[PDB]
Amino acid sequence: PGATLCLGHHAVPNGTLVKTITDDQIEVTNATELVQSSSTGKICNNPHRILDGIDCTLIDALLGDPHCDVFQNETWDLFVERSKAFSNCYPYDVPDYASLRSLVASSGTLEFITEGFTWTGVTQNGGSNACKRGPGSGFFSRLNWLTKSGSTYPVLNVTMPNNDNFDKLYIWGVHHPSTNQEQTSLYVQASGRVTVSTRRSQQTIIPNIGSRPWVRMTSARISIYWTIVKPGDVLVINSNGNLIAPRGYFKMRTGKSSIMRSDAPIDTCISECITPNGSIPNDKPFQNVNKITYGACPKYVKQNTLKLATGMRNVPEKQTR
Amino acid sequence: GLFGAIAGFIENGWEGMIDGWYGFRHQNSEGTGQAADLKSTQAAIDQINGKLNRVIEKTNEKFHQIEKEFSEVEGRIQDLEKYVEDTKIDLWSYNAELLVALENQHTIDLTDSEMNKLFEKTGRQLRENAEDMGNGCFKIYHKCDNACIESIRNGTYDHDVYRDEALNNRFQ
Ligand SMILES: *[C@@H]1O[C@H](CO)[C@@H](O[C@@H]2O[C@H](CO)[C@@H](O[C@@H]3O[C@H](CO)[C@@H](O)[C@H](O)[C@@H]3O)[C@H](O)[C@H]2NC(C)=O)[C@H](O)[C@H]1NC(C)=O
Ligand SMILES: *[C@@H]1O[C@H](CO)[C@@H](O[C@@H]2O[C@H](CO)[C@@H](O[C@@H]3O[C@H](CO)[C@@H](O)[C@H](O)[C@@H]3O)[C@H](O)[C@H]2NC(C)=O)[C@H](O)[C@H]1NC(C)=O
Ligand SMILES: CC(=O)N[C@H]1[C@H]([C@H](O)[C@H](O)CO)O[C@@](O[C@@H]2[C@@H](O)[C@H](O)O[C@H](CO)[C@@H]2O)(C(=O)O)C[C@@H]1O
Ligand SMILES: *[C@@H]1O[C@H](CO)[C@@H](O[C@@H]2O[C@H](CO)[C@@H](O)[C@H](O)[C@H]2NC(C)=O)[C@H](O)[C@H]1NC(C)=O
Ligand SMILES: *[C@@H]1O[C@H](CO)[C@@H](O)[C@H](O)[C@H]1NC(C)=O
Repeated sequence: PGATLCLGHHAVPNGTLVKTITDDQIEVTNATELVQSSSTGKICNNPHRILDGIDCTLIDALLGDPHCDVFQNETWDLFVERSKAFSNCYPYDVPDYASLRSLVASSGTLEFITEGFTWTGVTQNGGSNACKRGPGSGFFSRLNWLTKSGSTYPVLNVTMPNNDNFDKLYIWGVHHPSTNQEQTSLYVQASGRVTVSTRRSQQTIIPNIGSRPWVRMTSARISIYWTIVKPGDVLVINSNGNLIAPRGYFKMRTGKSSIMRSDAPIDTCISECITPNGSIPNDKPFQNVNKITYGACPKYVKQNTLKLATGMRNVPEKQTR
Repeated sequence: GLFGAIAGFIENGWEGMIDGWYGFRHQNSEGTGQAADLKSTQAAIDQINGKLNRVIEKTNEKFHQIEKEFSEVEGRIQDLEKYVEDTKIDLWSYNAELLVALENQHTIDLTDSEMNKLFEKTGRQLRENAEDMGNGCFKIYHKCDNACIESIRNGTYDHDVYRDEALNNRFQ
C-alpha cells in the first residue's frame, strides 16, 4: 500500500491570448498591455511650462499683433496653438514661415530688447486701420513703419553692432504697395529696396507693387524676414524705401522648448508626456495615441494593443461540457 | 514548450492551486492534499518580473522635432518629412511586434522549464524508492505518511530510510 506524488502547475478560469514566434494567439494565465491607447483629453499643466496661445499664433505674438500684446516677453516649454487663432493686424506673409515658427518655438522666449535705431529724415511709427490698437490706427508692436518726411525719403543707412555675448534675432519686413500712387506717395522713390546684412551674409528684397486679396481694409502687404547677428558681428540696414524696420531684437536661447497644435484644455495634473489629444501616461513603452508628442513618451506604433505574457501557458481541465 | 511538461506530459493545470504556480498533490493512507512549491514559483516570477522591468525601462525623451501634419500641399520637402516619419513608425512597430513574440515564446519556455526542473528534482530525491508514471506523478513504493510527504516537499527526505521497504515492493 504505497503512495502517489503528483507534480503540477496552476491554471486560471480567465486566461489571456498572446502572440508568440509559433502562434498568432495562444492562452496564458496573465498578460500586461504595452501600448498606451488612451488619454484623459487634457494637457497637464505640470511639470512643463505650457503657454496657451488662445487666439494667437506664435508668429502673431512675435510680431506684436495688438490682440497678442499679452504675450510680450513670454516664455514656454511648450507653446500651444489653437485652431481658433486669428490674425487682426496688417496682412502679411512670411517666406519660410515654417522655419521662423520653428526657430522661435525652439528658442522658447519672446524676450525683446529695444535698441536706439536712428532713422534720419523719415517719419516713424506708421499705422493702419487694418491694425487697430485702442480706437485709432496702429501696427505690430515690434515693427516700425517708416515713411517720407516732408517730400523726401533719403537713403537710410544704419548700423547696430552686437557687442553682447549672445545671438540677436532681428525681425524686419518690406511693404508691398497695391498701386504706383501709393508707392510714390509713401516712399517718394518709384521703386524701393531693402538690404539687410551682416559680415557673413546679406538679403536684398525688392518690393512688388500690385493688389493682393483685400484683407482687413487693404490690398497691400508686408513680407516678413529675419536675420541673426552673432557676437562680434554687426547688422547694417540700407534702404531707399519700403522698409518695415526692427525696433530691437529678440533674445535667442537653446533648450527643450517646442510648439504643438492642439485644442485640448489645460488642467491641473502632472504628466511628462504631452500629445495633441492630451497628456498620456508613460509607464508603457509604446503608444498608439498620436505620432506627435512632447516630453518623456512611449514610442508611437501602429498596433492598438500588444500583450506581454506575464504567466505560464493556461491549460484548463478538459470537461465533458 | 521546449521541455514538454506544461501542455505535454502534464495533462493540465490545477485551478484549485491559488497559493503558488507549481506544486504537489498526493494520495497516501491518511488521504489527499495539495501544497505549493515556493522555490519554483518564485524563480518563474523573478524571471518574469525581470523581463517586465527591462521592457518598461523608460528610454525616450524628445522635445522639438519635425512637423508631422500639414495644412498645405508643398511637394518635395513635405514628401520627405512624411516619409521619414512613416519609416520610423514602421520600424518601431516591427520592433514592438518582434519583441513581444520573442518575449512570449521565451516566457512560455521558461515556465515549462521550471515545471520540468521541479519534476526532475523530485525524481532525483526519491532515488530507487519511486517510479515515474509518465503523467507528472511518481508511484512511491512505501508507507509515506503526511510527515514523509512534507519531507519530500521541504527537501528533507532521506531515501535510505525507506529503500529496503521500497526495493522489495518494486521487485517481485
Ligand atoms: C494580471 O495582470 C494584470 C495586468 O494586465 C494585473 O492587473 C493590474 O494590477 C495592478 C496591481 O494590482 C493594478 O494597478 C493598481 O490599480 C489600483 C486601482 O485601479 C490602483 O489604486 C493602484 O495604485 C495600482 O496602480 C492595475 O489596475 C491592474 N490592471 C488593470 C488593467 O486594471 C493583475 O494584477 C495580474 N494578476 C495577477 C494574479 O497577478
Ligand atoms: C553706411 O553705414 C555704414 C556703417 O557705419 C558705413 O560703414 C563704415 O564705413 C567706414 C569707412 O567709410 C569704415 O571705417 C573703417 O574702419 C576700419 C576699422 O574697422 C578703419 O581702420 C578704417 O580706417 C576705416 O575708417 C567702417 O568700418 C564701416 N562700418 C562698418 C560697420 O562696416 C558706410 O560707410 C555707410 N555708407 C554710406 C554711403 O553712408
Ligand atoms: C503710414 C500710412 O501711410 N498709413 C496709412 C495707410 C497706408 O498708406 C496703406 O495701408 C498702405 O497700403 O492707409 C490708411 O488708409 C487707407 C486708405 O488709403 C484706403 O484707400 O482705404 C482704406 C480703407 O478701406 C485705408 O483706411 C489705413 O490703412 O488706415 C491710412 C493710414 O494713415
Ligand atoms: C488622437 O487624435 C488623432 C488626431 O486627431 C486621432 O486620429 C485621427 O482621427 C481623425 C478623425 O476621426 C481620423 O480621420 C484620422 O484617421 C486620424 N488623424 C490622423 C492625423 O492620424 C486619434 O483617434 C486620437 N486618438 C485618441 C486615442 O484620442
Ligand atoms: C522685456 O524685457 C526687457 C529686458 O528685461 C525689458 O527691457 C522690456 O521692457 C520688457 N518688456 C516687457 C513688456 O515686459
